[PDB]
Amino acid sequence: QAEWRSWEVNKRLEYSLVKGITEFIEQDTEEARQQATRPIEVIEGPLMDGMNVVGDLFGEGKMFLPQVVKSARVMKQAVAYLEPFIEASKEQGKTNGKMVIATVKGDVGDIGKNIVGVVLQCNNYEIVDLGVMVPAEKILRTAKEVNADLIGLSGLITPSLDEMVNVAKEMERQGFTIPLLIGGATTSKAHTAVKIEQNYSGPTVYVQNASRTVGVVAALLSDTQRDDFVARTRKEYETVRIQHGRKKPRTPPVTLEAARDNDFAFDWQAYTPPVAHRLGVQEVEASIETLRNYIDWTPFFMTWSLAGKYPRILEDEVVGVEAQRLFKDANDMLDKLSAEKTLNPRGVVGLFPANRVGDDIEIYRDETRTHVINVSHHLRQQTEKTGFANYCLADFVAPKLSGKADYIGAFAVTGGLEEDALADAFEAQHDDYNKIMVKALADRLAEAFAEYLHERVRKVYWGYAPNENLSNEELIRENYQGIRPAPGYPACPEHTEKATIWELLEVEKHTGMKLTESFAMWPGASVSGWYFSHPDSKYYAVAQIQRDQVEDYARRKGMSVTEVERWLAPNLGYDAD
Ligand code: B12
Repeated sequence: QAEWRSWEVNKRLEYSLVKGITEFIEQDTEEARQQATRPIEVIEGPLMDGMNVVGDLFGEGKMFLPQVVKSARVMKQAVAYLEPFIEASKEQGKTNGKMVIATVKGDVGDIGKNIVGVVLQCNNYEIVDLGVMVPAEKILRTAKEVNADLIGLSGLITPSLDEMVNVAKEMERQGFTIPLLIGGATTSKAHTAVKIEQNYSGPTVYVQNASRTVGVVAALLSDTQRDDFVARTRKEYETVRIQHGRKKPRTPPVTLEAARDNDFAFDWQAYTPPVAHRLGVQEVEASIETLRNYIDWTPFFMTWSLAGKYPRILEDEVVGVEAQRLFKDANDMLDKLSAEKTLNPRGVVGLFPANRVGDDIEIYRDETRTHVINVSHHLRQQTEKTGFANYCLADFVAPKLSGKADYIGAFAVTGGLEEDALADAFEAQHDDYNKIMVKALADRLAEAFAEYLHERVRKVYWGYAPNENLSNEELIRENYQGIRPAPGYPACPEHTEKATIWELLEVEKHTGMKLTESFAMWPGASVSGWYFSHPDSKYYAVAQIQRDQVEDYARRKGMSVTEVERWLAPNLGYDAD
């Protein structure tokens, strides 16, 4: 009764490590301890060798992320046993290097940084994760104290880009010398070479994914390829730098007043917006069982680095089988979470009477539309357009002057407040696998709540599409009437606008959701936005706007021209200043 459970205790570890088995991992690492001269030996011995096998099958394309991080669980759960033994010992082993990783200040994204983290650990590297929303002061202070070999920053939203710039400028002022690694959603080879590097004398390198990271950190910590690398990189960032400064034959921008004039052309007198069936703010609720169906799995696989749209991905050649397994692993947790009620999604919805006024939407106390209680600000496209209107989300709402009764909604949902706790429980058991899963699922559940809610709105709450019966795939295709733009996307860049959503719906109190200094939401698995009904509305990108609109927007927002320039950095069609 065994078979594999009968080879050399070292052939067992190295094996269980690859296959990712954890039910003999305790006694297998123990027996290999008593049989070793000193604790640390089991590390560079069976464990080390085993991991290499993973890195190998990884490159050939046999193993994928899911397994790698699943093997990491073994690697870690093993060491976790060798803590006292490896500690109460003499020389306690070496590493390929130590790195301080952190999600920049004001940002809450971390799954990606987690992936990059574990991967680097599966390559015998020390990683001190400083978590999220970490000030550059802490990052550096820590890099100093722990004497890290390099610093790595991660970001998801726009505010983050500037924050990384800060850290660069800081490391430069504090006379740092180690290389600065930058990554995450918003980070791009472009921005990392036109708005960051020129701030730090040390080597600043951008990296697209966890995989390539090991490559970069390799040379960067190599007494050989280091110079050659940085040199090629510096000269490489210079090229992309001048290329993003050739000012190609673009279309001449237009004045703010010129744009507004070419606003959405629509006969409002002949049109009568659908009246809101249920005005006011309500707290909505849906179980995991209710939202699963509304989950869009394609993104989920992307989080585990398995390309291919779902479900076509399941029958894929190269990564089909693993995709199948991950999905199954995923759903089993959802079944658990749904049963035990350990993760409960929450949300608040609200419909209000409104009307358009310029590039803004006026929210009123009641239907008498005599008292403005809030104002949704929006920007407008400022490129010379012909035959097409200079799009603005506000245009899709009947203007005060048209005397037409129009409306606007707002929402805020989450996969559950417990997201953070559930993950911590895993970190505690050195289970990064399930830790990454719960967060990935929390997110899939948040977005699902979003889809579900928007439906319940069109159908019930706002009730303009009662006879709507679209399929999950059609929902993914957005094949319904009306949009639900969310502050952050190109349709509405201004992030600080989520404040108005919090104020209006009283998010904090109905869901427990909050906003941070950088206007980030917590829990991370969170979605908030508006609800337009107009059948001609779309997610038109604001694009590059000019100085005149910034000043004007600044006046309506009651913010400093400098402030809005920070928040709308990515859309500054003029000299960023
Ligand atoms: C999952 C996701 C979410 C989640 C939560 C994320 C979280 N908080 O963990 C949900 C659905 C809940 C969500 C919400 C929001 N989202 Co969102 N989201 C995504 C999405 C669909 C997928 C990509 C993804 O995030 N990948 C998994 C991650 C975390 O991996 P990664 O970051 O890409 O990491 C890889 C590398 O970059 C690298 N890496 C990571 N860090 C580091 C560090 C170092 C040092 C190194 C070398 C490498 C490295 O390794 C990874 C490879 O393994 C994208 C679309 C897209 N395709 O870009 C938008 C996107 C990132 N989201 C966006 C925005 C607009 C929002 C919201 C503001 C919307 C709202 N509701 O109001 C909020 C976020 C605020 C909040 N919650 O606090 C934008 C950002 C635009 C911007 N503003 O600059 C995007 C690009 C969408 C768009 N088209 O505009 N989102």
